[PDB]
Amino acid sequence: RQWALEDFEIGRPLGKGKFGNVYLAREKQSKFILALKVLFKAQLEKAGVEHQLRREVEIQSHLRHPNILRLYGYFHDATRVYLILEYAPLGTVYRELQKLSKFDEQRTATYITELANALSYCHSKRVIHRDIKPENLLLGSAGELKIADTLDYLPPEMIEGRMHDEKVDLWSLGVLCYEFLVGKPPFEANTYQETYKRISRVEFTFPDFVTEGARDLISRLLKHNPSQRPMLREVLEHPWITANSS
Ligand SMILES: CC(=O)N[C@H]1CCN(c2c(Cl)cnc3[nH]c(-c4cn(C)nc4C)nc23)C1
Repeated sequence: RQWALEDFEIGRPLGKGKFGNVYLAREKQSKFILALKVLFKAQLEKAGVEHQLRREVEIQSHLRHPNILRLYGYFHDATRVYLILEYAPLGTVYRELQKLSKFDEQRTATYITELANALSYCHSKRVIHRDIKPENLLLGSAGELKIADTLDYLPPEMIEGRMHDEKVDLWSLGVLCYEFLVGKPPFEANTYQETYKRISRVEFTFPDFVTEGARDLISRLLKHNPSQRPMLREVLEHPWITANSS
């Protein structure tokens, strides 16, 4: 049921990332194309993120959803840890955003609709990974979204140190929707300290080209008090979503 690094042909690099790169790979026996994530135990141990990692790993392994990057397996050698992941051929949403500068309401709503589903599944399954950047959002063959696995995407309750629950996801959707439409996250600043202040105060403005249908949803998502954020079902049922989703 386990493996080795001898069973893979390593291709081009896909990203630098965190504690090691990710390579395009191919299982020799089956010719299965996949993404191989490499992480150094030593570099892992220096931040001690070994329990949290393997905890995160074991759970994702059993998760099955179109909008979540499949994890097939894992193993280690001596100096590093290998993750066998679903290969998303169309890259990250962040790059597409970089190329397209910004998204239309059609693509945005469709993305948000895809995400809201995934988080609902993630919530029901009682799994939590709270923070979602476009850097960790991947695209499938059909252009479908893929969730894989930093202050700008954190909710006020998290940076303040207060308690938090499933409502922090709603915040993320709000930040992403805005960024998708504008090309910049709402609370972007040239300073960590300034971003912090703006998240805690919820200081943001809409560019003129943003429709009041989108302003509404975003405004209702980016509430400081988590209790006043809508349920996920409400997002999917939102008129601006329905009108522009796919
Ligand atoms: C450290 C870490 O998590 N790196 C992750 C980022 C996305 N990533 C991918 C993962 Cl985990 C799986 N498949 C990918 N495909 C791509 C890609 C990027 N471009 C520009 N074109 C393609 C195709 N990236 C991935 C590796």
